Amino acid sequence: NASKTYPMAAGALKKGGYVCINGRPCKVIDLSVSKTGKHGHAKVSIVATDIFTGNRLEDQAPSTHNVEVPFVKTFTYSVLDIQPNEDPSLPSHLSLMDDEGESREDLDMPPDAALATQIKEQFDSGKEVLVVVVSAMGTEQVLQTKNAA
Repeated sequence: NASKTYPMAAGALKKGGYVCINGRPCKVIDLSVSKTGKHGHAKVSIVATDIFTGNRLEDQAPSTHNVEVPFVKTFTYSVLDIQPNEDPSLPSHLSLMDDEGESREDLDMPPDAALATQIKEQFDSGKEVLVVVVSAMGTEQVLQTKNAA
């Protein structure tokens, strides 16, 4: 077993939900449904945003057709250090801590510009920075940031 999606009827999709298009894990941002066919058979039109790249994707499928929905995991870390890459122009390294006392250094900063500035600014200010790491389809990225009280 290495399977990272599950089956769902296209007609069961809602704005806000996850879907694979082009083998990419997406959140549905627009949903359109045609009336019927000749046998109650309707066509579903999906516009979804890639959760990692931010890219617009489009997909149509019959309502009875079973799309794949990605399993999405979410883990929250505290940031211990930010270290610049050896190559100044590449994304910075992150040193992170989970709630069990284990660090990990294997994750970098996100491709999101505005998100990577926000993390650097917050850390620099002396607040405890909490990054949210979302995983799906083998890819792991930082997608959110907040602080503790």
